Amino acid sequence: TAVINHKKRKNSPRIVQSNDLTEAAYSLSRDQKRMLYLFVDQIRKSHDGICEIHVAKYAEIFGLTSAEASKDIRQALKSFAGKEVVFYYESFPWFIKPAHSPSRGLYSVHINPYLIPFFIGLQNRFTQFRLSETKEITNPYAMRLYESLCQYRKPDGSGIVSLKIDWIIERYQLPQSYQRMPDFRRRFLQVCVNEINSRTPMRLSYIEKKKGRQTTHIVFSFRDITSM
DNA sequence: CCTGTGACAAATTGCCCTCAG
DNA sequence: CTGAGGGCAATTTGTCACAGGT
DNA sequence: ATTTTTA
Ligand SMILES: [Mg+2]
Repeated sequence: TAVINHKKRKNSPRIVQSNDLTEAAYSLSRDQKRMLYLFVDQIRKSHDGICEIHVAKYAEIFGLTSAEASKDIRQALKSFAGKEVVFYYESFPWFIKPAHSPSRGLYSVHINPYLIPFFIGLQNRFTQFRLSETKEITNPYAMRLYESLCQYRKPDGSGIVSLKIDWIIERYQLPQSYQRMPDFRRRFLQVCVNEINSRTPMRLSYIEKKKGRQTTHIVFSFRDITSM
Protein backbone atom coordinates (compact mmCIF):
# COMPACT_ATOMS: atom_id res chain seq x y z
CA THR A 1 0.00 0.00 0.00
CA ALA A 2 1.39 3.40 -1.02
CA VAL A 3 1.65 6.00 1.74
CA ILE A 4 -0.76 8.28 -0.12
CA ASN A 5 -3.33 5.60 0.82
CA HIS A 6 -2.10 4.81 4.35
CA LYS A 7 -5.01 4.39 6.74
CA LYS A 8 -4.33 7.49 8.90
CA ARG A 9 -4.11 9.71 5.81
CA LYS A 10 -6.61 8.23 3.39
CA ASN A 11 -9.63 10.16 4.74
CA SER A 12 -8.10 13.62 4.22
CA PRO A 13 -8.73 15.25 0.81
CA ARG A 14 -6.27 14.39 -1.96
CA ILE A 15 -4.77 17.57 -3.42
CA VAL A 16 -3.50 17.07 -6.98
CA GLN A 17 -1.94 19.51 -9.46
CA SER A 18 0.26 19.65 -12.54
CA ASN A 19 4.01 19.93 -11.95
CA ASP A 20 3.85 23.13 -14.02
CA LEU A 21 1.96 24.70 -11.12
CA THR A 22 4.29 23.24 -8.47
CA GLU A 23 7.17 24.92 -10.38
CA ALA A 24 5.39 28.18 -11.26
CA ALA A 25 6.37 31.63 -10.00
CA TYR A 26 3.75 33.08 -7.67
CA SER A 27 3.45 34.55 -4.20
CA LEU A 28 0.57 33.54 -1.89
CA SER A 29 0.14 33.69 1.90
CA ARG A 30 -0.47 30.65 4.12
CA ASP A 31 -4.17 31.63 4.26
CA GLN A 32 -4.38 32.03 0.46
CA LYS A 33 -2.75 28.64 -0.09
CA ARG A 34 -5.15 27.04 2.40
CA MET A 35 -8.16 28.27 0.43
CA LEU A 36 -6.60 27.26 -2.87
CA TYR A 37 -6.35 23.70 -1.50
CA LEU A 38 -10.10 23.78 -0.87
CA PHE A 39 -10.79 25.14 -4.37
CA VAL A 40 -8.78 22.41 -6.12
CA ASP A 41 -10.56 19.72 -4.07
CA GLN A 42 -13.99 21.12 -4.95
CA ILE A 43 -13.13 21.45 -8.66
CA ARG A 44 -11.94 17.84 -8.82
CA LYS A 45 -14.99 16.52 -6.95
CA SER A 46 -17.03 17.16 -10.09
CA HIS A 47 -16.11 23.07 -14.48
CA ASP A 48 -16.53 26.81 -15.01
CA GLY A 49 -14.27 27.78 -12.08
CA ILE A 50 -16.88 29.26 -9.74
CA CYS A 51 -16.15 27.86 -6.25
CA GLU A 52 -17.47 28.28 -2.69
CA ILE A 53 -16.10 28.44 0.88
CA HIS A 54 -18.07 28.04 4.12
CA VAL A 55 -16.66 29.79 7.20
CA ALA A 56 -17.85 26.89 9.38
CA LYS A 57 -16.12 24.13 7.42
CA TYR A 58 -12.95 26.23 7.17
CA ALA A 59 -12.89 26.69 10.96
CA GLU A 60 -13.39 22.95 11.51
CA ILE A 61 -10.73 21.82 9.02
CA PHE A 62 -7.96 24.15 10.26
CA GLY A 63 -8.84 24.15 13.97
CA LEU A 64 -9.87 27.80 14.30
CA THR A 65 -12.69 29.72 15.90
CA SER A 66 -15.52 30.89 13.65
CA ALA A 67 -14.45 34.51 14.18
CA GLU A 68 -10.81 33.99 13.19
CA ALA A 69 -11.82 31.81 10.22
CA SER A 70 -13.96 34.74 9.04
CA LYS A 71 -11.02 37.11 9.48
CA ASP A 72 -8.58 34.86 7.59
CA ILE A 73 -10.99 34.35 4.66
CA ARG A 74 -12.05 37.99 4.34
CA GLN A 75 -8.49 39.38 4.31
CA ALA A 76 -6.91 36.68 2.11
CA LEU A 77 -9.76 37.07 -0.42
CA LYS A 78 -9.22 40.82 -0.75
CA SER A 79 -5.45 40.35 -1.15
CA PHE A 80 -6.00 38.03 -4.12
CA ALA A 81 -6.74 41.06 -6.31
CA GLY A 82 -3.96 41.66 -8.83
CA LYS A 83 -2.08 38.46 -8.01
CA GLU A 84 -0.69 36.58 -11.05
CA VAL A 85 0.87 33.14 -11.60
CA VAL A 86 3.67 32.79 -14.19
CA PHE A 87 4.40 29.46 -15.92
CA TYR A 88 7.63 28.61 -17.71
CA TYR A 89 6.87 33.59 -19.96
CA GLU A 90 3.07 33.06 -19.47
CA SER A 91 1.13 35.07 -16.86
CA PHE A 92 -2.51 34.54 -15.74
CA PRO A 93 -4.56 36.27 -13.04
CA TRP A 94 -5.83 33.92 -10.29
CA PHE A 95 -9.29 35.59 -9.99
CA ILE A 96 -11.22 37.16 -12.88
CA LYS A 97 -13.87 38.79 -10.64
CA PRO A 98 -13.82 39.96 -7.00
CA ALA A 99 -15.09 37.64 -4.30
CA HIS A 100 -18.48 38.26 -2.67
CA SER A 101 -20.66 36.83 0.10
CA PRO A 102 -24.12 35.68 -1.09
CA SER A 103 -25.27 35.00 2.47
CA ARG A 104 -23.93 34.89 6.02
CA GLY A 105 -20.93 32.60 6.44
CA LEU A 106 -20.59 31.89 2.70
CA TYR A 107 -18.16 33.21 0.06
CA SER A 108 -18.09 32.79 -3.73
CA VAL A 109 -15.02 33.13 -5.97
CA HIS A 110 -14.39 32.83 -9.70
CA ILE A 111 -11.11 31.04 -10.46
CA ASN A 112 -9.70 31.86 -13.91
CA PRO A 113 -11.08 29.18 -16.29
CA TYR A 114 -7.74 28.95 -18.11
CA LEU A 115 -6.24 27.51 -14.90
CA ILE A 116 -8.62 24.52 -14.66
CA PRO A 117 -6.49 22.29 -16.99
CA PHE A 118 -3.76 22.50 -14.31
CA PHE A 119 -6.02 20.72 -11.76
CA ILE A 120 -8.01 18.08 -13.73
CA GLY A 121 -7.40 15.53 -16.46
CA LEU A 122 -3.88 14.77 -15.25
CA GLN A 123 -2.42 11.46 -16.45
CA ASN A 124 1.25 12.06 -15.53
CA ARG A 125 3.69 14.79 -14.47
CA PHE A 126 1.52 15.73 -11.47
CA THR A 127 2.05 16.36 -7.73
CA GLN A 128 -0.09 14.77 -4.99
CA PHE A 129 -0.47 15.04 -1.17
CA ARG A 130 -3.18 14.79 1.50
CA LEU A 131 -4.46 18.06 2.95
CA SER A 132 -3.66 16.74 6.44
CA GLU A 133 0.04 16.81 5.49
CA THR A 134 0.13 20.59 4.97
CA LYS A 135 -2.53 22.08 7.25
CA GLU A 136 -0.15 22.52 10.23
CA ILE A 137 2.58 24.28 8.19
CA THR A 138 2.79 28.02 9.01
CA ASN A 139 5.45 29.64 6.75
CA PRO A 140 4.20 29.92 3.13
CA TYR A 141 7.67 29.20 1.68
CA ALA A 142 7.77 25.99 3.73
CA MET A 143 4.55 25.11 1.92
CA ARG A 144 6.22 25.73 -1.47
CA LEU A 145 9.21 23.53 -0.56
CA TYR A 146 7.02 20.68 0.73
CA GLU A 147 5.07 20.57 -2.54
CA SER A 148 8.31 20.45 -4.57
CA LEU A 149 9.62 17.56 -2.47
CA CYS A 150 6.27 15.78 -2.89
CA GLN A 151 6.73 16.11 -6.67
CA TYR A 152 9.59 13.56 -6.63
CA ARG A 153 8.06 11.32 -3.95
CA LYS A 154 8.01 7.56 -4.59
CA PRO A 155 4.94 5.49 -3.61
CA ASP A 156 6.85 4.27 -0.54
CA GLY A 157 7.18 7.86 0.72
CA SER A 158 10.88 8.53 0.00
CA GLY A 159 12.77 10.51 -2.63
CA ILE A 160 15.71 12.76 -3.49
CA VAL A 161 15.62 16.23 -5.07
CA SER A 162 18.29 18.63 -6.29
CA LEU A 163 17.17 22.28 -6.51
CA LYS A 164 19.24 25.13 -7.95
CA ILE A 165 19.27 28.11 -5.63
CA ASP A 166 18.72 30.78 -8.32
CA TRP A 167 15.66 28.76 -9.39
CA ILE A 168 14.31 28.62 -5.79
CA ILE A 169 14.65 32.40 -5.54
CA GLU A 170 12.86 33.04 -8.86
CA ARG A 171 9.95 30.57 -8.54
CA TYR A 172 9.26 30.95 -4.80
CA GLN A 173 9.86 34.73 -5.23
CA LEU A 174 11.94 34.96 -2.06
CA PRO A 175 12.60 38.50 -0.77
CA GLN A 176 15.67 40.49 -1.79
CA SER A 177 17.89 39.88 1.23
CA TYR A 178 17.84 36.11 0.71
CA GLN A 179 20.23 36.63 -2.23
CA ARG A 180 22.86 36.91 0.53
CA MET A 181 23.50 33.24 1.22
CA PRO A 182 23.85 33.42 5.06
CA ASP A 183 20.38 34.98 5.24
CA PHE A 184 19.04 32.35 2.83
CA ARG A 185 20.42 29.76 5.30
CA ARG A 186 19.10 31.23 8.55
CA ARG A 187 15.69 32.61 7.53
CA PHE A 188 14.55 30.30 4.70
CA LEU A 189 16.44 27.00 4.57
CA GLN A 190 16.77 26.04 8.24
CA VAL A 191 13.33 27.46 9.09
CA CYS A 192 11.56 25.48 6.35
CA VAL A 193 13.38 22.19 7.02
CA ASN A 194 12.52 22.45 10.73
CA GLU A 195 8.85 23.10 9.88
CA ILE A 196 8.66 20.06 7.59
CA ASN A 197 10.35 17.76 10.12
CA SER A 198 8.01 18.85 12.96
CA ARG A 199 4.61 19.36 11.23
CA THR A 200 4.44 16.71 8.46
CA PRO A 201 5.02 12.95 8.15
CA MET A 202 8.18 13.62 6.08
CA ARG A 203 11.68 13.32 7.58
CA LEU A 204 14.15 15.47 5.72
CA SER A 205 17.92 16.11 5.55
CA TYR A 206 20.04 18.00 2.99
CA ILE A 207 23.57 18.80 1.75
CA GLU A 208 24.88 21.97 0.07
CA LYS A 209 26.64 21.79 -3.32
CA LYS A 210 29.37 24.32 -4.16
CA LYS A 211 31.08 25.50 -7.33
CA GLY A 212 34.19 27.36 -6.27
CA ARG A 213 33.36 29.81 -3.50
CA GLN A 214 29.61 29.87 -4.34
CA THR A 215 26.96 27.47 -3.06
CA THR A 216 24.76 26.67 -6.09
CA HIS A 217 22.37 23.82 -5.14
CA ILE A 218 20.68 22.09 -2.22
CA VAL A 219 20.29 18.29 -2.43
CA PHE A 220 17.31 16.98 -0.40
CA SER A 221 16.74 13.40 0.87
CA PHE A 222 13.67 12.20 2.77
CA ARG A 223 11.68 9.20 4.09
CA ASP A 224 8.15 8.76 5.48
CA ILE A 225 7.38 8.31 9.18
CA THR A 226 5.16 5.27 8.52
CA SER A 227 8.25 3.48 7.12
CA MET A 228 10.39 4.08 10.23
C1' DC B 1 34.45 37.62 -2.94
C1' DC B 2 32.91 34.40 0.97
C1' DT B 3 30.96 33.14 6.29
C1' DG B 4 27.97 33.73 10.98
C1' DT B 5 25.57 36.70 14.42
C1' DG B 6 23.62 40.93 16.97
C1' DA B 7 20.34 44.06 16.36
C1' DC B 8 16.53 46.64 14.60
C1' DA B 9 12.16 47.14 11.18
C1' DA B 10 8.09 45.16 9.50
C1' DA B 11 4.82 41.46 9.13
C1' DT B 12 2.06 37.68 10.98
C1' DT B 13 0.50 34.73 14.94
C1' DG B 14 -3.36 33.10 18.14
C1' DC B 15 -6.12 35.47 21.43
C1' DC B 16 -9.42 38.88 23.28
C1' DC B 17 -13.78 41.83 23.19
C1' DT B 18 -18.37 43.81 21.22
C1' DC B 19 -22.59 43.24 18.99
C1' DA B 20 -26.40 42.16 15.22
C1' DG B 21 -29.61 38.78 13.99
C1' DC C 1 -25.13 30.55 19.23
C1' DT C 2 -22.28 32.28 14.62
C1' DG C 3 -19.60 35.30 12.34
C1' DA C 4 -18.49 40.26 10.98
C1' DG C 5 -16.44 43.67 12.76
C1' DG C 6 -12.82 46.13 16.25
C1' DG C 7 -8.32 45.46 18.82
C1' DC C 8 -3.70 43.25 21.32
C1' DA C 9 1.40 41.40 22.81
C1' DA C 10 4.01 37.77 21.51
C1' DT C 11 6.53 35.81 17.99
C1' DT C 12 8.59 35.26 13.32
C1' DT C 13 10.31 37.15 9.08
C1' DG C 14 12.95 40.67 6.41
C1' DT C 15 17.18 43.78 6.43
C1' DC C 16 21.76 45.32 7.36
C1' DA C 17 26.28 46.49 9.98
C1' DC C 18 30.04 44.41 11.62
C1' DA C 19 33.91 41.23 12.33
C1' DG C 20 36.70 38.24 10.11
C1' DG C 21 38.57 34.13 6.41
C1' DT C 22 37.10 30.21 11.13
C1' DA D 1 -6.61 6.51 -9.14
C1' DT D 2 -2.76 7.36 -11.37
C1' DT D 3 2.82 9.39 -13.17
C1' DT D 4 7.16 11.71 -15.27
C1' DT D 5 10.48 15.07 -13.71
C1' DT D 6 16.45 16.23 -10.97
C1' DA D 7 21.29 14.57 -11.34
MG1 LIG E 1 -5.70 34.86 11.04
